[PDB]
Amino acid sequence: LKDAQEKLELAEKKATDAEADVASLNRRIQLVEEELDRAQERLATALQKLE
Amino acid sequence: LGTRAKESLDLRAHLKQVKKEDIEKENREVGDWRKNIDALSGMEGRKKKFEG
Repeated sequence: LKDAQEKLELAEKKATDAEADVASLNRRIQLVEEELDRAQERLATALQKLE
Repeated sequence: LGTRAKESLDLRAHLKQVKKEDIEKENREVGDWRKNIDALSGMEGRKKKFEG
């Protein structure tokens, strides 16, 4: 039980940590993708202007 | 002949003046505004409130 207790607590902490990491990284990837797309639209504007 | 030529010349002179010198009143409007970039610096917000 005590062994099971420690196993359970450690696994739960590891799981919550991984979840928080992946969620925040998902937010980051969203932000960087927004950067990319908005920059692409700037690229299209510039292309039209130059042509 | 010179009188007739100078009549038309003087008549067109004032029209040219009005057409051209008045352009100098303003020509900077061609200049565009800043249109600044963010450089991944304006990413300082979460999905907390969106209506405002």
